[PDB]
Amino acid sequence: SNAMNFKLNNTLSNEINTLIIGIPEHLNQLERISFNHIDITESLERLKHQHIIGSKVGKIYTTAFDVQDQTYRLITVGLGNLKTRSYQDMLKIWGHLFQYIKSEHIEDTYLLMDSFISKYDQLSDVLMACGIQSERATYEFDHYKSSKKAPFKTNLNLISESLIELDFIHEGISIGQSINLARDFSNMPPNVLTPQTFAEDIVNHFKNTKVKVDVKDYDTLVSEGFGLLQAVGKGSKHKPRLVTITYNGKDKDEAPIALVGKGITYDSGGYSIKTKNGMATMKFDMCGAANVVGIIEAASRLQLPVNIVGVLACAENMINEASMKPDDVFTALSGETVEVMNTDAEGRLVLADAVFYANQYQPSVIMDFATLTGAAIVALGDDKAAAFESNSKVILNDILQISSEVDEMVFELPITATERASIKHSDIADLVNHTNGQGKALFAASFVTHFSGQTPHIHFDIAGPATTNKASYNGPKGPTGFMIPTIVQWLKQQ
Amino acid sequence: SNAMNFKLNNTLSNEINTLIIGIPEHLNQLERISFNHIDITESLERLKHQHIIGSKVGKIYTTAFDVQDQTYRLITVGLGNLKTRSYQDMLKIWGHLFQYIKSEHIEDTYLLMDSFISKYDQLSDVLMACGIQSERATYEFDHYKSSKKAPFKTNLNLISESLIELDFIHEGISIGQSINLARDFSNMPPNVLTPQTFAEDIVNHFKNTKVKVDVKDYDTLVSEGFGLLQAVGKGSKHKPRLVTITYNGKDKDEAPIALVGKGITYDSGGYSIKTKNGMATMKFDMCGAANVVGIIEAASRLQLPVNIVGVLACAENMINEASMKPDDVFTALSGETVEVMNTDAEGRLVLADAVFYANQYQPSVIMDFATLTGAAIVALGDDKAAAFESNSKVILNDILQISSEVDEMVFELPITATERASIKHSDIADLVNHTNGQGKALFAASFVTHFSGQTPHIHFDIAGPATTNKASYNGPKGPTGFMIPTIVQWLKQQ
Amino acid sequence: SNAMNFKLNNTLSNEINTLIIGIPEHLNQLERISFNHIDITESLERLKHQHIIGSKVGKIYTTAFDVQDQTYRLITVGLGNLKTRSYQDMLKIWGHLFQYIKSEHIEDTYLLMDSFISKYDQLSDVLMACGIQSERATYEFDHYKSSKKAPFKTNLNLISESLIELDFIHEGISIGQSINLARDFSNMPPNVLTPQTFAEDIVNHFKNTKVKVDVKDYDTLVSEGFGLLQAVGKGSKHKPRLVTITYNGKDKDEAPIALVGKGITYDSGGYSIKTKNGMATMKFDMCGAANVVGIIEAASRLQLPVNIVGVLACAENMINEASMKPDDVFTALSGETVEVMNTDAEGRLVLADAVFYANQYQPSVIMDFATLTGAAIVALGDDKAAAFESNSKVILNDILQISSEVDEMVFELPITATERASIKHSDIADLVNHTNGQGKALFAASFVTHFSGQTPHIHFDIAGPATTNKASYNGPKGPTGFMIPTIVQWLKQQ
Ligand SMILES: [Cl-]
Ligand SMILES: [Cl-]
Ligand SMILES: [Cl-]
Ligand SMILES: [Cl-]
Ligand SMILES: [Cl-]
Ligand SMILES: [Cl-]
Ligand SMILES: [Cl-]
Ligand SMILES: [Cl-]
Ligand SMILES: [Cl-]
Ligand SMILES: [Cl-]
Ligand SMILES: [Cl-]
Ligand SMILES: [Cl-]
Ligand SMILES: [Cl-]
Ligand SMILES: [Cl-]
Ligand SMILES: [Cl-]
Ligand SMILES: [Cl-]
Ligand SMILES: [Cl-]
Ligand code: NA
Ligand code: NA
Ligand code: NA
Ligand code: NA
Ligand code: NA
Repeated sequence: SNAMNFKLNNTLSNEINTLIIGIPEHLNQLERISFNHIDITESLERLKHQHIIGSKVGKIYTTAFDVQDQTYRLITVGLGNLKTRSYQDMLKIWGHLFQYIKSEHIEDTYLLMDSFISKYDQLSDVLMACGIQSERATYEFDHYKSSKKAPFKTNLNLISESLIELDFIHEGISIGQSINLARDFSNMPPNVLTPQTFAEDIVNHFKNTKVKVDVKDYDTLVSEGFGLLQAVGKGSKHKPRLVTITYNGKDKDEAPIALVGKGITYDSGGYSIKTKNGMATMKFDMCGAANVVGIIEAASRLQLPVNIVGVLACAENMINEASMKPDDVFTALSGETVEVMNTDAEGRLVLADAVFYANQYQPSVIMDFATLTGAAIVALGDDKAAAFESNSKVILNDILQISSEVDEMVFELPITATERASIKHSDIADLVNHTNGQGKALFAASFVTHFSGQTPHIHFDIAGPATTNKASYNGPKGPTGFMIPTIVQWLKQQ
Repeated sequence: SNAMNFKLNNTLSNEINTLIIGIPEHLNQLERISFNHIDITESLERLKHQHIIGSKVGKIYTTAFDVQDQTYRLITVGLGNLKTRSYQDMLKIWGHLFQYIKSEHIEDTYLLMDSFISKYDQLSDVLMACGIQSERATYEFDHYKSSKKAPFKTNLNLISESLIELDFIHEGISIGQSINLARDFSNMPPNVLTPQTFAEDIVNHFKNTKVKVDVKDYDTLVSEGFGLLQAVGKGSKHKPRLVTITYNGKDKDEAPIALVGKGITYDSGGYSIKTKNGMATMKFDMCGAANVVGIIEAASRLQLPVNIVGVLACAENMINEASMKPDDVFTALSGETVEVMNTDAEGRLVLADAVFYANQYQPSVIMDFATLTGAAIVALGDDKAAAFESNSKVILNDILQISSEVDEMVFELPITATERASIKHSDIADLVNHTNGQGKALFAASFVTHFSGQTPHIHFDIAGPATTNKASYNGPKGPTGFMIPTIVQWLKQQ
Repeated sequence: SNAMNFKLNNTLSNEINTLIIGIPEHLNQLERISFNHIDITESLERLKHQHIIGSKVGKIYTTAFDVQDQTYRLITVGLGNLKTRSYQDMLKIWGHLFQYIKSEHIEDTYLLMDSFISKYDQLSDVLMACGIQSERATYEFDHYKSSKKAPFKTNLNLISESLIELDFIHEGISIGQSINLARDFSNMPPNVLTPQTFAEDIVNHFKNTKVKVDVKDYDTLVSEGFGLLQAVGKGSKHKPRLVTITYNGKDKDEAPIALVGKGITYDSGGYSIKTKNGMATMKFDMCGAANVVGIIEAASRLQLPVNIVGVLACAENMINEASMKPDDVFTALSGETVEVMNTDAEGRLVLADAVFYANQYQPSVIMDFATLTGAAIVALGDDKAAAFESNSKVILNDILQISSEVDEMVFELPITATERASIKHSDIADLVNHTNGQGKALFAASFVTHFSGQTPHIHFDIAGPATTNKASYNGPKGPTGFMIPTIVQWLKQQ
């Protein structure tokens, strides 16, 4: 069910006494604002001049507002200069607004949509942002709180002089709810969300949908030779799982798009144990898998004409009497031998088996999503994602463009001859999973992209931007659902 | 069996040729010292003048001493100035004396008690110290040594011109033996003393006494909802236990005094693993529980008119395939959810379940004893205990007074609005068990005292003074039995 | 000059169109609120019911407000429940209000003072908080910014039906300005504020006042035997200074109150060098000296009938060819020899010389203020101060009471026989400045309080609360002026 209830010009009743208007830097840049049958432009101009309301981007102003005999509660959100209003600004505008609406427990209000739409922007971008933020900005994970407040519906009565389509908002809502679905999996405690229960939850979620889900249990995945996934997950009581998700949106026998996700439900580091502060927030080590589920959820609900195969490598990296150790040599699904020198480099191992398995489906492109390396955070900062291409320079360039347009910072790092050679620097095995040298993020990418062969492969290291430690217009602390907006937008263009 | 055998004015035997006298700074401040019927004051004055004997507090002097025809072995212990003789001085005097007696393998000796008693001190304080130190100062844990010497009895023939009651010494002995009982549990190797065997030993010890013992096994803990105790102890082969100890010293119906003890038989830190030097001496992480047992042992043997309920939360904090991890969320006995961010903060977790359980008995006051925080040691040093009050400002003030009178350094640290708020700083659960900020000892206290509600609660962080790395007049290295003297004295006043 | 311009019952001006009212949880608890000649209580009740304004403590609400013809800008600050309104609440109320007024660049406004005063609280407390926060909450240090905005005066036209005395506000302003004076010294860059320039600034500040200032230059220090102050400061190009500040508020010759301040303008740690993050914000290592200056500034401007002598030990702890080293032995002003084992324990060294010098004036009490120990922060947290008494148990108890009443968290830590003995644990000198054992804050206090002899001495370790890393109702990040409110209040009661 939805956080907001969107209604278009159905009725105008005495029950409702709350009004929402967007305020730009220059009011004359909009078509004269009118509520009921009265022009209210000059009264808003006086309130702006008195500094009772303002235009600062995303700032909330409230005031008592008289129109005719009735006194209304006016809610103002600043739009800034309409000429220089970015997509980020739109997210900030809708974000702060819906957050205010929810925290003030407002159940019934008018929304003057014409004050948000300018001559400068296309209708779809404003309504898309409106739809997404109505779910994404108002997200909360209070399921384990004893003092959780009862969920309520906010009725938004949209008033527009020339608007009929409401589909662009409903499109945004389904994307926003897909992001929140990913967030829910990520926020889940590791003692509750194990590889098994994670698989079971995915099955139950897609049970009555067009999306097919296959779960490969522990004794199947070992006998089928998933050696690396076995190695990583064997140290836990809760054994690893492989989840295959298929969505046939165009139904043609056409080569699917492979989306691979790292589903490490908890990472202790294994025998290469993490520090005290290092283990904090390690339930978020499966964000990659969660975000893949979100992308497929969005694609299916939007009924996009695309074929997608999703592969999730789920495991729990734990210490016990028989868990993986440095010096251990395992046989990958590819048949290649891998020497493990660092058990905290577990992500690239499970991705390797998953990528090789994904390539069996003969996809047009493979995209993997993982919270892999600390070095990627050191490289680009906590708020940007690292992207690596292997035989897919063109598809990456499109994604780097799309991401910059949807307020998601993604930047390229290289895979050179150095990294292609150094993954083979083992005295015993075909491959090694760790280097003591620098450029560790590049090494990890080289390791993962090796298993795709010549198939176009993009690796996304989202160790940084997958989570945030600061609340914003995009929602509270925790999982961000990073990449979902970018990939969905890219999928829309296929 | 007792270390010393106290006999009052027993026949002056020719088999005995050893003599003990206390020597003050001024011999004229005492009643003329006489042995047999002979006045020996002047001869002791000459030996003091020749520096053959002296008065320095707790210093042992020995000499050949002629009285009549027979040559005696004279043993002298300094008393210092009798005007300025503290209770600590008395412990130092009796402590060093009985230690010398035991190391010299003396089996039969006279003790001139009149030389130890002055007009300035209370007779009861001297004889109390005498009784305690006869057991406490002479303590040794040589049960795992192959070269352990055979235990022997020292016959102390007390000579006093005007003394009849010997009950104040026997009172001290039973207190001293209670301290040693606590020490025995603490010194026990962790591979021998597990939560199960610890519970079993308590049952067997109180089997034929007025003290009732109930043991709650692992299956009972889980089905009754001891979630936090379960969480801490599940990682060990030796599963947790809850031990309930009841002593009804006065009445069936009068509100008991709750004594809660942390019984972590071994603390590795869990996945938040300790350093090499950090794990050393971690068998002492159950000193709190051991000292509660000691307090109840003393109260019952002294037949004090008080009702006591003792609750011990026993577990072993270990690493395995399914042990607790940072990010884990558990349901406490209170019904509240707790996010675990640091598995080395295990003490406050087991105390939380124990305190809530203790409060079901509707006690007049709850007192918990635990080796909790390193920050408490940083705060007050290794030799002082940290005390925290919650709705019991008055009872604490009495205890702070009593402790300073029985040579036990205990000082107050605060629980403010800051700490009461910060235990709730979790993005997912009702409570969090760890802060990255400072004032960690205050946080831990706030966490523990939360579970008592409005019931008067005093928390004792004895991480420092529960053990000593230096031998002294109070005994050898290891467990000190800290707080036992203070609480017993407080219980005597109810 | 002043940040706010307070005018009481000033002429009704036709140009002022801004109005400030305090809003409680129940409006009927106040005397019926009236502006101009109109009762506005029931119109405010409707706005509160519509959630246009509210009562949440310290929350700002604004709205268009019609009274008669003219439309006013109404500014509302919540007061909460008037029955349970603490002094902290008052600071939060005035703090957030004046911060809003300044950030909104408001130059002329009405203030309905009667809405802030209740039958439940003392009048003097409301106006005191109003005065302090008008300066303290609005503080900014933008002197080194190129884009610093021009300072402006806000005219506050107070409207009260029964109020004449304005002196309680002017009293608060002078206290607030004294806090800001201390903040200015603390915020000053260490390459600008050296011991010399710090001394020069103090001279120039008190030049035309009742306060006398004496500066002891480097040559005078060594020749007069300030050995410890010399030792600490000799490694810098900018040599140490001793600043003596005398204020005779009552009597030509009556025992003064000694206020000693640590004036380390910069602390690198010396040869016991700090880490990278350790040196950050070390210009605040002279907050103690700055706050003493603030206290004396407040006392003199309030013309309090007290005698005060202020002693400031100013130095810069630097590394060079001849700076102090571990193993160095120096002769203190007392004539005692001190072995330096840790050059980062520089504070206790300069305080020692300053305290001994202060005692020459034969004060009734000595109070020192210093950012000394990291262990004090570990003990009580970053937001509380550690207080230690030596022969002044009574005066401390009064200060601990006063502080809790003026929203300043100060708590006692002990100085025991252990600490009194351990400061003498040197193989070579009379004293040692550092222990490798725990309880380091207690050790430091013992070291400092040693030099006062038997004179009543209170030591304040303000390492934590002297600075804040978070903006609040008390002002921006940086120096807090901690202790100034507490000591001034204490001085008012002499
Ligand atoms: Cl505009
Ligand atoms: Cl193999
Ligand atoms: Cl990895
Ligand atoms: Cl296949
Ligand atoms: Cl291959
Ligand atoms: Cl002595
Ligand atoms: Cl004497
Ligand atoms: Cl749960
Ligand atoms: Cl703990
Ligand atoms: Cl019960
Ligand atoms: Cl409770
Ligand atoms: Cl009220
Ligand atoms: Cl409130
Ligand atoms: Cl010298
Ligand atoms: Cl220091
Ligand atoms: Cl002088
Ligand atoms: Cl001295
Ligand atoms: Na490849
Ligand atoms: Na992050
Ligand atoms: Na409590
Ligand atoms: Na003193
Ligand atoms: Na600080």
